[PDB]
Amino acid sequence: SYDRAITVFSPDGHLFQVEYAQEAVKKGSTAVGVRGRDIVVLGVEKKSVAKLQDERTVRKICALDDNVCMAFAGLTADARIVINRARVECQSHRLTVEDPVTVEYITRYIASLKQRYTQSNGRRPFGISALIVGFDFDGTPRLYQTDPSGTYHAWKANAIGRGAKSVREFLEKNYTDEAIETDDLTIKLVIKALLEVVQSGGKNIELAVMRRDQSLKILNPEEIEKYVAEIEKEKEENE
Amino acid sequence: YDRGVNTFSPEGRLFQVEYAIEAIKLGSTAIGIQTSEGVCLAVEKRITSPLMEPSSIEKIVEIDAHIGCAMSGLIADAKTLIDKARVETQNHWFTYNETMTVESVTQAVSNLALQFGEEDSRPFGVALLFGGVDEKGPQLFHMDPSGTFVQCDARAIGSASEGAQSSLQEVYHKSMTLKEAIKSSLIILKQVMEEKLNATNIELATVQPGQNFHMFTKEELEEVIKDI
Amino acid sequence: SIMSYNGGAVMAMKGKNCVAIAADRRFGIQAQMVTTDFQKIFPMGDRLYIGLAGLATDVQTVAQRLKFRLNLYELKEGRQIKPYTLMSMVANLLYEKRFGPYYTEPVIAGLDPKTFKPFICSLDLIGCPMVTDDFVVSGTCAEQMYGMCESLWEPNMDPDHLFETISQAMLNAVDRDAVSGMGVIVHIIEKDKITTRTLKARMD
Amino acid sequence: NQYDNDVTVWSPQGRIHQIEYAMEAVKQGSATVGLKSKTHAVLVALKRAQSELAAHQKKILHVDNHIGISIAGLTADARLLCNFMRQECLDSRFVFDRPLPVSRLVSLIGSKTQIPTQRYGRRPYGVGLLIAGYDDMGPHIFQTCPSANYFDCRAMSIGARSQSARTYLERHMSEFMECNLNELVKHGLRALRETLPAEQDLTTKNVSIGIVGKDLEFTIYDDDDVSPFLEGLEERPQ
Amino acid sequence: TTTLAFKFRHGVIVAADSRATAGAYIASQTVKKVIEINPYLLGTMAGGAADCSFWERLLARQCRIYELRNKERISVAAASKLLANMVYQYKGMGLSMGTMICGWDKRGPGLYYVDSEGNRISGATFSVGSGSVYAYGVMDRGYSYDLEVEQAYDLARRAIYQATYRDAYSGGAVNLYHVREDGWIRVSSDNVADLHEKYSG
Amino acid sequence: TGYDLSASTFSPDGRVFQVEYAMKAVENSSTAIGIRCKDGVVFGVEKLVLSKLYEEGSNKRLFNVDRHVGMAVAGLLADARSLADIAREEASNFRSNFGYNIPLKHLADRVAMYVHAYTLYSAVRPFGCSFMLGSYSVNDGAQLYMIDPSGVSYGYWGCAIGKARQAAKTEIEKLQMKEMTCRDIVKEVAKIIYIVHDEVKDKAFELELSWVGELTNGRHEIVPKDIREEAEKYAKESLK
Amino acid sequence: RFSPYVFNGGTILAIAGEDFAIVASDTRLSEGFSIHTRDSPKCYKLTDKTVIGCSGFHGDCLTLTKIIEARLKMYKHSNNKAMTTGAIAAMLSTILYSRRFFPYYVYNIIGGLDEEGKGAVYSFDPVGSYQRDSFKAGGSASAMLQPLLDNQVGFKNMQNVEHVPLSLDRAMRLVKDVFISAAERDVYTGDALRICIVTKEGIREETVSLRKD
Amino acid sequence: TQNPMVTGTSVLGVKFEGGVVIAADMLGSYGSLARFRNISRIMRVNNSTMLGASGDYADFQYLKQVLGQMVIDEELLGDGHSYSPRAIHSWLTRAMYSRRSKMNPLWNTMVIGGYADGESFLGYVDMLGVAYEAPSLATGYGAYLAQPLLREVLEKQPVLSQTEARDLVERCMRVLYYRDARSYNRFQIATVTEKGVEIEGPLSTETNWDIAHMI
Amino acid sequence: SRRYDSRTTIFSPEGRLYQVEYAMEAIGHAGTCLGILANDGVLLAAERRNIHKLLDEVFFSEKIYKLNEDMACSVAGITSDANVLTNELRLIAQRYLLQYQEPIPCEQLVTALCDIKQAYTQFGGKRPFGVSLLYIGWDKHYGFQLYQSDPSGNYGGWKATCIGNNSAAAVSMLKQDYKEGEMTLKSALALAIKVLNKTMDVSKLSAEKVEIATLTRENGKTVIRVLKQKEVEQLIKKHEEEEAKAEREK
Repeated sequence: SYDRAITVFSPDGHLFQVEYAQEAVKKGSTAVGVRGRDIVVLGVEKKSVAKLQDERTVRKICALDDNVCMAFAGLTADARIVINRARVECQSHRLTVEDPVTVEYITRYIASLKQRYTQSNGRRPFGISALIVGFDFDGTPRLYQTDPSGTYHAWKANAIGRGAKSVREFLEKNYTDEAIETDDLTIKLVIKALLEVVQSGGKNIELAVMRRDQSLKILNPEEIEKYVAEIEKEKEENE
Repeated sequence: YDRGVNTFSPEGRLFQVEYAIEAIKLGSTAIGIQTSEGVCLAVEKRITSPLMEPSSIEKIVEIDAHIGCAMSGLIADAKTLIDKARVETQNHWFTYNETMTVESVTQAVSNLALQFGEEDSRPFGVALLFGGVDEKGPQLFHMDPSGTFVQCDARAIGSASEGAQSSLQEVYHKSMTLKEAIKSSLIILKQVMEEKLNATNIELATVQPGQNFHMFTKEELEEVIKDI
Repeated sequence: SIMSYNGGAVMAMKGKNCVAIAADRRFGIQAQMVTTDFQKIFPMGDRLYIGLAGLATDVQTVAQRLKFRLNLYELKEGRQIKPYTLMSMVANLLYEKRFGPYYTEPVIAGLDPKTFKPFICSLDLIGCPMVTDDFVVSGTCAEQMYGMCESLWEPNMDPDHLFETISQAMLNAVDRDAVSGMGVIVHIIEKDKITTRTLKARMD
Repeated sequence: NQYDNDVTVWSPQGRIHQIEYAMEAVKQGSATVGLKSKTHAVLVALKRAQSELAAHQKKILHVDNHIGISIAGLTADARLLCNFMRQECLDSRFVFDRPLPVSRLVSLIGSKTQIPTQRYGRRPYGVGLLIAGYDDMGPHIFQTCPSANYFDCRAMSIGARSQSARTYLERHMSEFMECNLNELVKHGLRALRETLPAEQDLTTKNVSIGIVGKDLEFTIYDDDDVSPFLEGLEERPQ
Repeated sequence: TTTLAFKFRHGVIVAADSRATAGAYIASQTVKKVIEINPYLLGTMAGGAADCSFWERLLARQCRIYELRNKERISVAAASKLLANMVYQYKGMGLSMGTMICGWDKRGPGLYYVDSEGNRISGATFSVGSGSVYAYGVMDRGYSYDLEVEQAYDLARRAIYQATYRDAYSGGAVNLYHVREDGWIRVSSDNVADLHEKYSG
Repeated sequence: TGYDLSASTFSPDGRVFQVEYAMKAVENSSTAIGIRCKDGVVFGVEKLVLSKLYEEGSNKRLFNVDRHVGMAVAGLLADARSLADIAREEASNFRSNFGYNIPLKHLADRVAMYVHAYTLYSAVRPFGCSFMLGSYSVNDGAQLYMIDPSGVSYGYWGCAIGKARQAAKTEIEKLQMKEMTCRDIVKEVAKIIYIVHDEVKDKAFELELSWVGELTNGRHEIVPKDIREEAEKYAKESLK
Repeated sequence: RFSPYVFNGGTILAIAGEDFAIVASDTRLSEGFSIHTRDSPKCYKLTDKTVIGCSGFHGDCLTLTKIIEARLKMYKHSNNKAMTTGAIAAMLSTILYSRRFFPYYVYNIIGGLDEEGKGAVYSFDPVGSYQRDSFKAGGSASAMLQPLLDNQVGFKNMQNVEHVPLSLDRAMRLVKDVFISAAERDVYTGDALRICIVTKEGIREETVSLRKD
Repeated sequence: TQNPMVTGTSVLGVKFEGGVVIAADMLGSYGSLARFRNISRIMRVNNSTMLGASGDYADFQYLKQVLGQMVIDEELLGDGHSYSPRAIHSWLTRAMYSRRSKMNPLWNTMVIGGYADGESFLGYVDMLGVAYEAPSLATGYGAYLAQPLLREVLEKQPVLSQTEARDLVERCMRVLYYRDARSYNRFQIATVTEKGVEIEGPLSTETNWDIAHMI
Repeated sequence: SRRYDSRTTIFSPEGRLYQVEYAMEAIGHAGTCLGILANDGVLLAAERRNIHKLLDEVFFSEKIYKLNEDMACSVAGITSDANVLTNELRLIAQRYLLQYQEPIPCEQLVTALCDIKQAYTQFGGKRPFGVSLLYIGWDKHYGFQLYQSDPSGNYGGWKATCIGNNSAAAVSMLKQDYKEGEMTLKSALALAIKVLNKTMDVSKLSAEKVEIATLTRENGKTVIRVLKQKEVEQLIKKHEEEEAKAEREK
């Protein structure tokens, strides 16, 4: 067994291999998530596909359960194993306590799995950040994030990946109460932010909503073509 | 160039225990005050963003019905020590049918705090306050990343720790009441934090001999603020 | 006993340049049939079969452990398996459970792939191989099948008379058994083609 | 200095520096003084604090009814050997139904602490155990050190500024083997006022006394019952 | 030994005797067979006296850790499932345990039945013990879902009295609890020799 | 440099320095001599009084391994009594398995292979102790062995380990240990360790003697007080 | 073959009073048909407010006492106080269950004072179930002592009988008389009666002789 | 030990004024066969304690080996400490109980006599782990035969001299020669005092057969 | 012992990690493999490297490895590291068939191996594999499939991809000549001989220098056919006849 402390302290009180892992998050593709009162809206930007090749194998929005969606950024190799370990714990939770897994419970399993993994021997920490979005029992939509050090943290809106603070500064001046009035109105709140990011000219964007009773539903590039037609049309007549 | 994790200094202390003492100077500040009427215990939150939900983070968390806690420094590895304390108070109730005393909770955690190495991997970078009411009345303890704990009467831990301790030695006396100890703590937190004081940046919790561990919420809390 | 819990009978018989194998079709629990299409002969490559009889659990268990080890053999090596080689492979698999033994008795029949020569053998429940030149039998109604084969076998037989001999050997012996019956399937292989036939037996 | 990194590495002069640095850790803790008569064994400690409102860190611990210890160094390794100390006393009482003798206890500690002073990536135990106890042979004062070398002695003192306490003990140890419990203690209390700055001495909240006695179980006195012992001392001459 | 439990419109009623025997010798008459797991859960004792006392005190430890982590209380169906899994790992080693789990839940009342063999069933009425078959007949007669509270007390009180009259291993006093909305409330504890004068006239 | 950090590396001229560096630590311990007489072995250790505060009879550099086998150590005292524990334990496995008392040619063989085993790996260091083993049997006579920190053992008619090693064994060969019994040896053992260690280096020192042979009936024990007082009476006649 | 158990006799008895507790036992160790010794009491003083009695297989009784007394010292070194009476009875219930599938053949009664200075008596089975009672008898003659104390202490089956609390003087002669009758009929009941009394002052002891068949 | 092959028989022991005396015979039986007729069943532990044993003799040589090493290693420490007889009695009690719990007992029954610090000690140790103290002990059929002769003297006279104790043992060894099929007319008497541990030679009893002429 | 440790697991201060990028640097050189599909059938075109005149030319293949009974793989990189992976997912497909009695889907065979490959990049202090490899195959859920593995541990579905030495030049030409769902398994073969005409600097296209294996779906067969050296060169010259026609007429 390879027994060696990888993550040790600094002479000023920091962790080098943790703050090196946060740089690897900062060059993954941008994922943006907001929440409404009945429908949640989340969608990655910068799909960057070769546009003559396969696309159903490159998806970065999956399902942990029927009520839990999960997007991420960072390096995708360490990401699809955290998902597969999360799909087991939420499935073994049902063999215990009978309810479906609340969105708060599955974030604590991922964050605790990531903290003890910055503690053990011979292990570099994970280089991913994630957004866990779900609608639990009694219909309360909420989301969370997860730092590579393992600090789960709720929000009303979020944006991670490369070009995040450029969106995160844009969202707070853009998040109003009346922006979450309708379902398709909140989708245009996402579409303006990703257009204020890396290019996202309609073919590089991919959104997916959840109406608190359905599974995750990806709209094909016809509604995003329709929404970016009418979000740009409202900007062309206002200015 | 690279030492091991388990090396003494020429001045004799250690390297990474002493480095972890420096790490809790980056955490948010926290104040606990022991009073014979009961233990009051407060913290700031350090809200970063307006889009952030404020109540999702916490620093006060309870261990048992009569013992509260307060964490500083890092947060993600504080939750490991909290879970070991909750299990320890329930094993003591299961085998002895009573409540574990506040001091004996602390040494049950402090034995865990210095156990890293290369067999069986770094010291924990948190600092904790333990407020509780056992059969010797209200208690207030403070542990270390080094695993050294000692009973305090008014301990202030965080980034503004040494600035608050000086302003706290002048107002504390042995015959306080709990109604004025709560007010005396928020005067100190009003000085040291960055943003203005309101009902969302801070939170409190008091433990009493009569009732159990009670955490204040945003309705009964701002009557202290408007009557500061 | 243990072997009498489900019944079963497998017969193999050697011909001129061809070899035939036969088995019954009944699946049941000690008195009570459940179905009449239970598979007991399994293909292991072209021109090489295996028959299993005994406890119904270990019939389906050994036939899947062996296929697990067979496909690893035919990919690590570029060729098909010899009939003599598979006899050593099956005997290794059963002897590993020397004290936890599988309750089955395999029967292997097939043609050697390069020189088309027939091969028959049988094994006990802990792996003692016994090659013969005329016939091998296994199952509950063993003694009835010896009286058939010792009285009917001829040395050099074309595939027409080979089929008629093994058919009368199975139909008369299994009818004398109680826990075996409900139809007989016959595989007769040869170097150019293969033939599966089902016989008109007593459903009694 | 490349010979200054791991416990395994010998110096070219032949002195392992990691052991010599753990001697610096025991010199950081506050002083404590142990001594014995013909029939008693008394050890006296001097506490410290951080602020004036924080409590004072205790140093005298109770191992058994006839053995008590006093620590100096980092407190976490002190409790690591303390829980080893309690365990080795009550199982001998479980097996043989007798008090485990003191001189046979310390040799278990010397074999315990020598092991991490020879492996790779293993620190020594920085601790300052003064041990007082009873065999069937009367009182015993033992000291240890992180070099796993225990010493039989009749009066010693370890901690910060302890050389001044040793000079007091040498010029008065002819009187120690005669006196009763009363001025045996305040012989040792005159050693702790020697190791202090010239303004504060013994203000009844930083000093502790532990006695095991020929018909007396090991007893710790703390900050109120110190005051009968502490009265009856003269003023500091200047 | 005779315990019973039934749920109705106003919560759940739990009753039991108090006699614990040792062969033909009666050890005690004041054994509390309805132990108090929480302020919101109750558990009965049938079969092994120490086997039901241990594994339900171990359950009360486990439910407390669930509340400190999740910041709400465990459901009744989840609490019975934890008990059924801990007992199953000692199957065949000879544990005697036939308890019941009661308590109010977010879905309303809750009533479950846990054996030492691994049975876990819900239901409306249950009766466990050596004299349990004496309790079913008198309880099946006067049971309704729409019973009043004073009528549900006198149903379950007399039903224990009819079981202790026929069974030789049942007797003592009749404990009686009431699981309500907020939590359980102890009703009474009547002696059988006092009820014999009451129910005769 | 870099060729002398671990005990797993040779030098570019083919020797191990971590063993040689641990041999240097022996010459800071004081002096332990032991010679064998015609019918027994007599040890002798001069003991430095470091301060007045220590007790007469402390921290003995002269152990007792088995009922007949004795040990006198020189080196880092923590490693001395650690080697004394395995040698005390090795003789117990011989008597439990083979029935009788262990001979010295086997006992010093099993210990030296245990000392040699730490001169091979990077995970452990070499011991910093050299020591002597002496005994007496009725079927084998007196025996005297000595073990360095490398793991080499030999027989001796008399040996010396400590600070002044050559300055001690220069006067040992002036004696005649082949014919003297272990009574007049005791006076001659003490005398050759008064002439060493000038009073400039140490103020005062302590004599500690040991003793085995058929005069002690095979058992190993310390000398009585009166006999070593005769040797301390025979102390101050070396000024002539 | 080698049977791992044997029955060694013994009879213990406790009574909880208003401010006292009395624990009594005989002093005969015997098995088979023979007498080993005529002096082997069961009054074990745990603290100065708690006395345990241990009947059954005597080899388990010597072991279990030494296990408990180790665990009181481990309590005090970790908590800086002594165990109360209710904490011991809760602890020993876990010790007995810990060997569930190879049990101690021990009967146990713990008699002592609570935090309020009242009497308390706990009674155990060999597996580890318990309850607090007013009086329990345990051992060989337990079936002969329990009905007699239901009459006098419990005041059962009597009409127009008053309810006076048990004075200490009344309870002592009640203990001394009930072992005289048990020595007449049981063959394991011994020769001296070791009575131990737990009050607010301390643990008193008393030895009263019996017949020696 | 599932089945004891070569066994011994009864071992007696009684206190007196300033010491304990223990006697046992010198026969190792094998079923009903007297194979080994010159063995010694008494071990002299160091200077103030003493051990005799019954039951399986191969297990006795094991405990003779283990207790031998526990005395050898302590005396070479130079502590000035030694094991009291009740310290060995407490150790040996734990050794029995910790071994029946593994269902693999030592088939013995052992009597520990000892005189330390001015008083006598006499201890019993059973195979099952049952231990007690008494002024007189007896194992085997001696618990039925010789044990009533021991108690009827010690109740009428609590203190005994050494000559009174030594006379009272040889009477009890005579009775065990008459009424026991596993006895042998060759025994040895061991005695601790303040002076030390002393074991006497193969003594013999004198028998009376005058009733054989009564038809 | 911590002086000799090389720390093949840690991050770099710029955020990325160096060890697998050195491996994917080595995956560029030493080999050329490509695949193509649009219709019924899928092919693997691989170029041989050691073309010395003293070799036996046996084992039915050189860089093609039959994995299941209906799928195969082509490998690139360190050949010795390849032999451990190829007989590792060979029994991943067999332990699936033992468990479910059904042939394994082609996608979740790739994910099973790429988790073993990912683990060495993440803990253990261990040298990762410098091996990237292709995957062809058929299943009943989606038909003909084509995947690509990377030494980091991440896979991807494709339609035509090369991992050669001039693989960027091949991909730039595959997305210059292509048609979605109309390239039959003769036009793809003519396109395959066109692509490795470009990326192979050894000109004139020696028929012994390349290897081509096709996977066609026959009803219950899924025939994996390594086409022999008698029909390569007629497909070589067929590319040569049309290029002299197209150049002269333009």
